[PDB]
This record gives sequence, structure tokens and C-alpha cells, in this order.
Amino acid sequence: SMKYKILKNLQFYYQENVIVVQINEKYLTNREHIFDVEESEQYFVDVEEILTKDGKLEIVYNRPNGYTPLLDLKEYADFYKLDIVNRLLEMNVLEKTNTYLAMQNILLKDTRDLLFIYKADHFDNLPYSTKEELEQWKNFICSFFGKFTLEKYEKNRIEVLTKEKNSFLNDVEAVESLESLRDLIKNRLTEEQKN
Repeated sequence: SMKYKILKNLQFYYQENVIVVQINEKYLTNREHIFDVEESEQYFVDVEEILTKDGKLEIVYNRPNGYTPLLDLKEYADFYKLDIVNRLLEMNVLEKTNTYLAMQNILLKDTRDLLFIYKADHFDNLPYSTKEELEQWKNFICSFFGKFTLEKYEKNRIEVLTKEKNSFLNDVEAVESLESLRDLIKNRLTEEQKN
């Protein structure tokens, strides 16, 4: 059980009753809208309090019972992880949220029951991924199934994949749209469900 993990300029602390995301205020030029993250959103845990501590912002989130950091499940079998990806695609949080699609930012209760932790405001105060949605999905899937970190795929996905020789990830890389990604994942999941 990993209790601490860096995601870009965020530090995540996975505690007993809460998650804490810490961001040094030196990374936050504008802060007028930081408290906007208290707004509830389906599939996101609730913010309990927003504090600062010696120049660092602390966002404290409720941690509901029975939710495990997805980081802790990276060594589960591919057929288990495929089910998770299929469910994440159904949740479709990137369409209406400024967030990070990353293992650090996702909690799992079961393969069909997942929650996100951190999201940003809509006034560019807090950081998030501005990448094309399909790119975020490809990089996330590579980080969840592959040998390298999210940041390695974000920098040059095709270069890393050419030598990685992961046939599933090569198929993920080739899709042209979000709908085709959903079809690929669903088809692979259907194959795992039969024998």
C-alpha cells in the first residue's frame, strides 16, 4: 500500500480517512478560484477542507471506505486492468472536468466502482492536463499496462512503444478516435469473458 506518490507538482498522501493533495504555492500564480474545487461532481470524492501550511496548499478529501489507490493494483493481471479501463471510459470524466488521468488520481473499490480525487478550477488557477483527451487516454493506458512512467509516454509515446514491443499498447496507439478506443477496449474485454 503506497501511502505517498508524486504526480507532476502534486504530492498525494493516502491516509486513513482522508486523501491530502499538497501543492507548493510557488506553482500557483492565481488563487482567486481555489475554493471552487469544493463543488461536488459525480465520480469525485468530496473536499473536506482547504488549508495552507508554510507556503503550501493542502486540499483534504474524504476517503470513502474500501477504496484503494489504483497505483497499488498495477501488478494485477491484464484482464483485471482491462475491466477497469472499460469502466473508466464509461465514467467519461475528462469531458467536463479539468483533471489528471493518472493512477495516482484514481481510487478503486471494485473494477466497476472507481472514483477520482483531484480536479482543478475552471479559471486556470490549479494545474491539470491540457492535452487532447485521446492523448491522455493513450498515455494513461500505457502507464497502467506498460513498463514506463506516465511522463515517459507523455514525452514521446511512439518512440517508447516501438522498442517496448507490447502488442496491446501498439493497438491502443493506433486508434484514431475516442470512440474507436472504446470499441477496442470493449472488444478485448469481451474476448477475456469467453473461453
